[PDB]
Amino acid sequence: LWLSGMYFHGARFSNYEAWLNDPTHIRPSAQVVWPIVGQEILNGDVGGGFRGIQITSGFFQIWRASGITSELQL
Amino acid sequence: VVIFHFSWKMQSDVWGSINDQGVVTHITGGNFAQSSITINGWLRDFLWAQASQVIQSYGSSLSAYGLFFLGAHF
Amino acid sequence: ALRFPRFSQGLAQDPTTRRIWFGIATAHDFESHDDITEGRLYQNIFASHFGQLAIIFLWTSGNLFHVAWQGNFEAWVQDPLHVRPIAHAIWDPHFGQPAVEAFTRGGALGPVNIAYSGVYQWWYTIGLRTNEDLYTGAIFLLFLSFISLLAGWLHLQPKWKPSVSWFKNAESRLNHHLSGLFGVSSLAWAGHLVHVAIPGSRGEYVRWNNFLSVLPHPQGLGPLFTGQWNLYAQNPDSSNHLFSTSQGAGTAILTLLGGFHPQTQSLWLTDMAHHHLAIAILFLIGGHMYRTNFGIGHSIKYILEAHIPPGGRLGRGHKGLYDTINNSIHFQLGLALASLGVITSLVAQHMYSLPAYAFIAQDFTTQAALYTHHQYIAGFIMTGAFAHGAIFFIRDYNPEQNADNVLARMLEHKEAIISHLSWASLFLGFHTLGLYVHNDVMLAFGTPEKQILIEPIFAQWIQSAHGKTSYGFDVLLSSTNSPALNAGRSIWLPGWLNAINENSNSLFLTIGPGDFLVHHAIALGLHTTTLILVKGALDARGSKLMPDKKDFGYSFPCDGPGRGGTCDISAWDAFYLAVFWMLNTIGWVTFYWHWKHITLWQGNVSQFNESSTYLMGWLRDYLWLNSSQLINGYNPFGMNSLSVWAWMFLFGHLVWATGFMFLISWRGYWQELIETLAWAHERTPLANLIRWRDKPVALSIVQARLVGLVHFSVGYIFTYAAFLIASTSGKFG
Amino acid sequence: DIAGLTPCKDSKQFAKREKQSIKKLESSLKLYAPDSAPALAINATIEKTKRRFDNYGKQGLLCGADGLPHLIVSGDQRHWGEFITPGILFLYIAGWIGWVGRSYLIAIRDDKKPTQKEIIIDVPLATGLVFRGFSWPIAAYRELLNGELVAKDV
Amino acid sequence: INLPSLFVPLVGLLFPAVAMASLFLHVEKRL
Amino acid sequence: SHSVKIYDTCIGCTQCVRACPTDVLEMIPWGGCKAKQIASAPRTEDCVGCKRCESACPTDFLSVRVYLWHETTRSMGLAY
Amino acid sequence: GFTPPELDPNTPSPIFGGSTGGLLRKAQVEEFYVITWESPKEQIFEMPTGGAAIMREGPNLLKLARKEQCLALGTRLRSKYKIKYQFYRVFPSGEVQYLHPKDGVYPEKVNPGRQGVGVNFRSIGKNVSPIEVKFTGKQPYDL
Amino acid sequence: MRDLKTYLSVAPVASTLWFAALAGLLIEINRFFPDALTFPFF
Ligand code: CLA
Ligand code: CLA
Ligand code: CLA
Ligand code: CLA
Ligand code: CLA
Ligand SMILES: CC1=C(/C=C/C(C)=C/C=C/C(C)=C/C=C/C=C(C)/C=C/C=C(C)/C=C/C2=C(C)CCCC2(C)C)C(C)(C)CCC1
Ligand code: SF4
Ligand code: SF4
Ligand code: SF4
Ligand SMILES: [Ca+2]
Repeated sequence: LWLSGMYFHGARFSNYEAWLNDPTHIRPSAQVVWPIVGQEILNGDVGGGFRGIQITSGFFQIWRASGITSELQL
Repeated sequence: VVIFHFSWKMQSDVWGSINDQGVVTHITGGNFAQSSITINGWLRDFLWAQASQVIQSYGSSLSAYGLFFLGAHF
Repeated sequence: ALRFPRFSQGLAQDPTTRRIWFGIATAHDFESHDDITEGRLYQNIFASHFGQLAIIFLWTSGNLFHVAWQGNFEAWVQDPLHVRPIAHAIWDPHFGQPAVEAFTRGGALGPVNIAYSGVYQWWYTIGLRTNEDLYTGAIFLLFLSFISLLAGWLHLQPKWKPSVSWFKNAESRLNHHLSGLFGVSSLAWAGHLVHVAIPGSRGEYVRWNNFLSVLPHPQGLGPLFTGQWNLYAQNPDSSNHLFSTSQGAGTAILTLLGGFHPQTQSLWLTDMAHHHLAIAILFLIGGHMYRTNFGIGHSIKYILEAHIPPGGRLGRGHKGLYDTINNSIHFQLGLALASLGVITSLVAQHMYSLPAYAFIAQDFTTQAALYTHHQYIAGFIMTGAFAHGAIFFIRDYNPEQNADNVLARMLEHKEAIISHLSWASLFLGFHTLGLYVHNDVMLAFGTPEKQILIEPIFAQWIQSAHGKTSYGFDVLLSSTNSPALNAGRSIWLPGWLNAINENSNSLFLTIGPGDFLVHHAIALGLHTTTLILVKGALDARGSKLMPDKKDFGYSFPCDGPGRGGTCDISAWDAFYLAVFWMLNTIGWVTFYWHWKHITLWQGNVSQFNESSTYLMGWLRDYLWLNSSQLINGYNPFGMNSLSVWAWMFLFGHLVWATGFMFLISWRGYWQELIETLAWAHERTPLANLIRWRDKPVALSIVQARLVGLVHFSVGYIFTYAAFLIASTSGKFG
Repeated sequence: DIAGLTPCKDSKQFAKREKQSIKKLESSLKLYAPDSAPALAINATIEKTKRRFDNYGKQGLLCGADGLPHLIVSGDQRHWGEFITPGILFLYIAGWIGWVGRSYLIAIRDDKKPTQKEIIIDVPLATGLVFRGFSWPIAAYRELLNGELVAKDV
Repeated sequence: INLPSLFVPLVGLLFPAVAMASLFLHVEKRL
Repeated sequence: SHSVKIYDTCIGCTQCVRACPTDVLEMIPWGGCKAKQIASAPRTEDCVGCKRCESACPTDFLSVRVYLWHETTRSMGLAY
Repeated sequence: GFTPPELDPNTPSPIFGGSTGGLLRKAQVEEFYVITWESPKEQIFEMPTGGAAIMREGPNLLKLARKEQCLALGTRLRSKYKIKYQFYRVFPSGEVQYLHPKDGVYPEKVNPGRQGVGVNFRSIGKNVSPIEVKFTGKQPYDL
Repeated sequence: MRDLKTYLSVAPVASTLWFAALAGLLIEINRFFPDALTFPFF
């Protein structure tokens, strides 16, 4: 269940394709927050026309090394 | 102690930015070879110096890290 | 006996190292020594009091002598604002050449320490000018302490030792201590201020060889007896007056102005002379209350027994309190410690706002050191007062002789007291922490205006009632037609209103929301510490978890693992737990004081006013910010004069940390480790030829709690003192 | 005014703070497509920030030298909205909670296995009891007058 | 001739040695 | 030597006796209860101060009390 | 009145391989203990100090440095196995002193030949206050 | 069903559902009336 959650967040709430286009300028991030009490400030500029929380799981690197190019595969 | 050693040594002798001539400016200019030999060096050059980033996190998208810093202290 | 310790037979027969440890830690517990009577107890107490007096006098004369010998005094009196005072010389063969060059300050010829005790300003204020004065003073104090020792010896033989009947004579002792120890002493100090200090602050050098040749006033002692006392105030020192010069000096010896001296920013000397004279008169008159051999006066016991409210809301009132106070030494010690601690922190609060010594208001780190020192001492004294209250309740309390008086009725509704103390501390803690965390989140999300700042409007209103005119409340003394402002408008209100409405001193600093939040942190600290201590005192004689605690003593390990487990069930354990909260609350107090003043001394009060309302502000703008010079005391590029603090700062961190060991790791672990160490030593060649004489044992349970607490507090004090003195001394402002 | 503070609507530091706040968000909106999801979200919070400052101005809050809206709790009637009416609301809600809990505890105290009804809530009884909190003030007043709120015998 | 040069070693080195030797001798054997 | 006392509330259950590691306690005849038995402590010079006996006492309050006192090498449980 | 059994040296001791948990200098200079039992058969039992030993069919005599260790081994022998044991205390003199079971019957079984030692004829709530025994060498519980 | 109703009323589950409902209520309230430092109605 944890793995499927990771993959789904990379599929739906990520900037994985933008990062795939330019890896060393875009910051990977696969989690966004809801604008409830001003916490949306945590949705920082991670580049790629995307605002989220920069992740450190190294999942983007795994997905790139496995050959995953679209979010349909995720 | 192990992770502190790793982090300081990496930020001091490996990581950093390369440039056009091949001049490597590291995150800290080899401050591990001369400052890590006394405890005052760890308290000043590692914790006090590196700690400034997290303290100034408030008001930006890294604010959650500052909040967790203080909450974990608590 | 036949072994150290001899006051204890049970410990002398202990074959383990424990005998040594405990032998040291029960040396002054006279009531638990073998073959103890009441006469022995009282006489030993008297003698050790004399010994403590000797120690005090020796210490203060050591201070005087060292300031005179290796000091800086004569140079300092010439320019008090532009030279640092020297405490004593340094001789350390472990020092290096750059350290020798770095520590030679103050115009000395070698490495010296800079004094922060403030003895230079104190001795300068009272009249000492040359090194010969300090030498005479030190010699006189050596004489005094030698005589103290002589008296302590003389009152220990037969032939001179007093009877317990003498020690319990309360009425006469109170008569003498009030009228003589407080009254005549204060009168004599007023005499010194009038004869030596006030002239000394006007140019004249009155000393022993000429003081019978100098009038303190142009019309000496005429006004006093003719009744015309006002003549002793007819010409005060003009407000353009250099301190120890006659430029702008007057002739008044007593007055009531209220302000500060404009040049020194401290109280007028004539004001202090008048104050001591007045309170001397008060003590002398009030010391004739109790009845002695002369057939008039009061009987304390009768006054106590006569104060019982009809309607019986107080039970039997104070009936039987005289005998439970007079016969209990721990009750007396608890009362003494309580009053002493309260007036100690009163000293701390009054010495920073109303400075008495010349040029001490401009020496900032002396001010900070004095305040913090006295506040920590007051905290320790308060904790001791409560600890001895508990010890009294265990050892000297007699329930049937105290039937239904205020003491027994305190004991019998302890649940209500404890539960309400706990409610108050829970409320304060919940809401103070909640407001701080709310503010912290508001500022983390980048929205400053979404904070919950509460204006301390009651304290601001009180400040307005004293004459401050920054909040626009217009109450007494900041009204204009009030009876209060009109009635003292000509005596002290001019100087008072001028000093309070000045915003470069510390007399009633301006306060804001940060002051509100931190004051409620202070209130929570006080309430929780008193909760712990009061719970320990009222539960000392027994509780529901152990109903027979009283016959186990004041301090014991636990009552085994049965009935759920009874770790830390003593009253000593309650004291042990309360010292942590005392340290924490005094820490909050002194942090607050230091930050407020360190931002006021830089003319940057808005920095505190704005960053004090969230805890990231305290961490970053106070701790992390003001700690750069201190930790840079020595670095890979050399060291400077702050290095000794940079070292001590780390020292205090080490000590503190090892205090955690004795607090977390428990006895069983260490005992088994020690036993395998013993095996190892006995089994090895060339070294089993050497044999110990006490079997090594792990520390006791209570002993370990004590050692850990000592380490914790020593580390605490040392690291905070290092930080405070280095952060104020580095900026010197 | 009270405690030397000034009406935020007429203060200058309060405005300066508002303009500065609004300024930084506008910068975040830039470097992206003018009508993009992130840009639309940034706009939304900009309007939200403007509404918060105007709401603060309208409600008549007091601003100090930092421009932060200070709260007066002395009891001044110009400021009951800051502490006292929210305080009465809180006391009402907290009395509701405590009274419902106490009512429940008393009701379940009579079974043989009362701890069973504490580790496993009787939700039908609880839902029968929850709404007495609505009248908890009158009930508690009449219970104190009756003398049955505080246990005698203890 | 410099008075610290004499009293700081004696009080820091000699005196604790003498005092601790004597106090160990006194504490660690039976009378 | 620690001091162990037995109080007359003893119901003579003997659970404490069966609990002590060093054979300090004993069962002796009596007449104040229905077991005609009560606990004695004739060998407290071997008591280690473990207080297992108190955790085994089912009375309230306890009927067996251990007051720790002067320490011996027997009392400290030292094998060296 | 139950002449205690006298210690019989030459009684064998269990088959042990040696351990660093055995006797020490205290057994040399102050005292040690000795326990004996009788072993219906040769079996393996856990030593109260180290690993496992083998009790011999016939008399077993084991020397321990602590009385508590002896009683632990005795309890284990008495209820896991069904074996009756007795232990003694030996001084550096060469004296032995029969220790347990003192009067032939285990202390959990009441015997009509025992006197009361340290029994107070009152409930624990009726001890005097410490103030009542101040300055006299007595303890409020020793009363 | 009866036993499922029982288990759904055990203390941890009862309290998590209660606190989730309370959280939802407070979240929505502050979503409609955001940035509220006072009571501005009366
Ligand atoms: C930062 C450390 C810390 C903190 C926060 C506390 C806090 C507290 N101590 Mg304590 N104490 C400490 C260290 C600390 N102590 C240390 C080192 C010692 C020495 C051993 C002591 C010794 C001590 C004693 C002896 C006593 C206390 C007491 C108290 C309570 C005082 C009442 C109060 O202030 O209301 C509340 C204050 C708080 C800070 C509580 C805030 C926590 C909130 C509620 C968290 C909210 C949860 C939130 C919804 C999310 C939870 C996360 C989730 C995973 C569940 C309080 C909870 C006294 C007491 O019991 O009061 C009656 C008491 O007697 N303390
Ligand atoms: C409690 C007062 C006190 C204190 C804290 C100090 C502290 C110090 N003195 Mg000092 N001293 C004092 C009183 C004091 N003195 C008095 C009254 C005299 C006679 C006027 C001297 C004469 C003196 C000289 C000549 C020298 C020092 C020096 C020193 C420094 C080096 C440490 C040392 O050698 O010990 C002190 C050495 C002594 C000879 C002191 C002996 C005199 C006192 C009264 C001894 C008291 C011992 C007593 C039995 C124990 C008291 C109990 C308690 C203190 C534990 C040190 C900072 C040395 C220095 O200058 O360092 C750079 C130095 O050479 N002192
Ligand atoms: C006028 C003040 C005063 C007086 C006369 C007494 C007198 C007494 N106290 Mg008391 N006490 C006081 C204040 C006072 N106290 C204060 C302020 C506190 C709060 C800290 C306490 C807390 C306290 C407790 C908890 C206890 C006593 C006890 C006692 C009794 C025995 C003390 C003893 O001999 O132990 C021996 C003396 C020592 C063990 C001191 C050596 C260890 C100290 C604490 C370490 C010193 C710190 C370190 C060396 C300095 C730093 C090192 C360096 C790096 C700078 C005795 C009658 C004990 C008692 O028996 O109750 C009846 C008891 O348990 N007191
Ligand atoms: C007029 C007669 C007289 C006088 C002068 C004294 C004086 C004294 N007695 Mg004594 N006594 C007397 C009669 C007298 N007694 C009689 C008749 C009896 C028989 C009942 C006794 C029985 C008796 C006993 C049993 C004891 C004393 C003790 C003491 C000493 C108290 C301890 C101390 O020095 O603290 C000093 C106190 C002060 C300096 C005044 C208090 C100052 C307050 C606390 C604060 C001051 C604030 C101010 C800002 C300070 C400036 C600080 C700045 C300068 C640094 C003291 C010197 C104790 C003792 O002997 O110790 C050795 C003690 O044990 N007396
Ligand atoms: C900073 C605090 C601190 C310190 C200094 C120590 C130190 C030590 N711990 Mg400890 N520990 C701590 C915190 C600390 N612990 C805490 C908080 C816990 C709770 C979890 C524990 C739990 C713990 C356990 C369970 C054990 C230890 C053990 C040890 C010892 C390890 C052996 C060793 O390192 O030898 C060397 C000593 C040091 C490195 C300390 C510093 C030595 C200084 C720098 C030398 C200076 C000498 C100086 C000249 C002395 C002369 C001064 C003169 C004036 C007298 C050691 C002394 C283990 C042990 O016992 O070892 C066998 C052990 O099992 N610790
Ligand atoms: C345990 C115990 C004990 C101890 C106790 C204690 C420790 C206590 C305390 C306490 C405290 C610590 C207290 C305090 C206090 C204080 C107070 C109570 C105060 C006051 C005051 C006032 C009333 C004021 C007034 C005024 C004036 C005068 C002027 C100005 C204005 C004003 C208002 C400020 C004893 C031994 C005894 C007994 C036993 C038990
Ligand atoms: S303090 Fe130690 S011996 Fe006492 S109950 Fe706690 S864990 Fe057990
Ligand atoms: S303290 Fe231990 S050895 Fe002593 S009687 Fe109690 S259980 Fe037995
Ligand atoms: S457990 Fe308690 S009540 Fe039972 S026999 Fe032992 S001492 Fe008596
Ligand atoms: Ca002022």
